[PDB]
Amino acid sequence: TTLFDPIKLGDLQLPNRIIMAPLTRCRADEGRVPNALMAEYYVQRASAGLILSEATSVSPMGVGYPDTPGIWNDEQVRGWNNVTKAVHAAGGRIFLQLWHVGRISHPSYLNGELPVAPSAIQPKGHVSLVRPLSDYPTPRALETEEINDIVEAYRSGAENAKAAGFDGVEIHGANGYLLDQFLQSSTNQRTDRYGGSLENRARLLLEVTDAAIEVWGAQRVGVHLAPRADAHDMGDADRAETFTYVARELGKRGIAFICSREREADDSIGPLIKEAFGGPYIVNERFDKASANAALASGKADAVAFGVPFIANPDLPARLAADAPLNEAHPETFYGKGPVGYIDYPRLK
Ligand SMILES: Cc1cc2nc3c(=O)[nH]c(=O)nc-3n(C[C@H](O)[C@H](O)[C@H](O)COP(=O)(O)O)c2cc1C
Ligand SMILES: Cc1c([N+](=O)[O-])cc([N+](=O)[O-])cc1[N+](=O)[O-]
Repeated sequence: TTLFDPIKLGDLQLPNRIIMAPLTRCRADEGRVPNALMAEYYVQRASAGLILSEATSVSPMGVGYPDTPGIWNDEQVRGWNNVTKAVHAAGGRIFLQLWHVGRISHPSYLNGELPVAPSAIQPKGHVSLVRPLSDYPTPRALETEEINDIVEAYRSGAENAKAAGFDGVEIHGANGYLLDQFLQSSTNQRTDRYGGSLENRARLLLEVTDAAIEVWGAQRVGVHLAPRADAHDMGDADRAETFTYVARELGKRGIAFICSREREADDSIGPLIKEAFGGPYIVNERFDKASANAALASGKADAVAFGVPFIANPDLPARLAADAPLNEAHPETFYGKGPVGYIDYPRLK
């Protein structure tokens, strides 16, 4: 098996195993509405076996960055429908990544309200993008009832993604955002049904997954994880146990795939997660053609997602096939505004 062999995820046939990683780019129209510029960008990248969209918030309280899209209202649905129709016409496939940032936010995005979290524990560091440099606030710990409200926002978001014509949804369970905050012991000190045991810590992620399953069928739902707990001030007392429990429970549900941001190192727990899960495993983080092909050949992965190389190379799959040079990425325009550093990276000539 190589990167260029087709794979099925659930009942969706992909033409290759080169996956476009979910990538926040901050190019939405005011009101967090997907636009034609975004449609152009995704169309350019439609040769990907599957596109995982930029993280897309399921509610106004789940945003923490400027100009990132939502999926909670009809205006946003209409904007996304233009994106998915264009991707499909270009021969591509796309899942919407469902997001809630939890504590990783700032009151300026929330009309002065505090970000919400399982527990009132301030994340270290400064809010990205916000200027002047600001610390994160201490978040407000959610009431039990409010957590059910959040599950409903994910359910509605999943319904809205289906109306918008996506091929599936991926649950953002990674990178220190809301679901990951509940999952890990350092950030969750709750004593209701949503904290205080592994079963309880994983509960929110699984309730959101089950809601998505009702809308989509599990074989059109994926989950994103960050098992090294290395972004946004995370930390868990037994991550081998935590993430394999999640993997087992997701596998019981027959979900389409797990995609983990976890570069290869001796402490990679990906193999434990893959085995517990039993379904297609998508590795990610610092992979190149050679190491991706090596992981496929060794059975450590079923597909490989590429982030930065897809930012800079719309025709990444053709470039990989040809062992062609790759465009250099410009991190100064990963975020920010407009077409420069977004739709102006060239295709092979
Ligand atoms: C600019 C940028 C935006 C990203 N946005 C997201 C995101 O919205 N959701 C997510 O799960 N990961 C996001 N990531 C992480 C990437 O999906 C990926 O895990 C990371 O870039 C490592 O893979 P790579 O070495 O192939 O780039 C982002 C990364 C970058 C650089
Ligand atoms: C490293 C990282 C993030 N971070 O700053 O800790 C955040 C991401 N995100 O989803 O916004 C993604 C990241 N990543 O995969 O490299």
